[PDB]
Amino acid sequence: SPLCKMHHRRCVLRVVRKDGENKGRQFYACSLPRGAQCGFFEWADLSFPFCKHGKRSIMKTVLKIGPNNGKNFFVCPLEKEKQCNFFQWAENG
Repeated sequence: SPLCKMHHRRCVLRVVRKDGENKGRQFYACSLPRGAQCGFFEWADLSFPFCKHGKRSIMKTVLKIGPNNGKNFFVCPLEKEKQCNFFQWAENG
């Protein structure tokens, strides 16, 4: 995932609710305590590599109980029958 340039640390993930070309995009922001923060924001789309179709991957979450429950992963945005054999785990720490 991307990191802000000031703290080199992932802090929180937000979604753009404003309309515009970036409507619905995911981005990281700082959630450090008062006194420390940065006005840097990072597009979370940068964390998704290309998939085998030459299209951006998207984030989904594991809902199945197990040691990987709650972990996020990257998969293809096409439907199950048109997905590529491309899967990547996202950082859980």
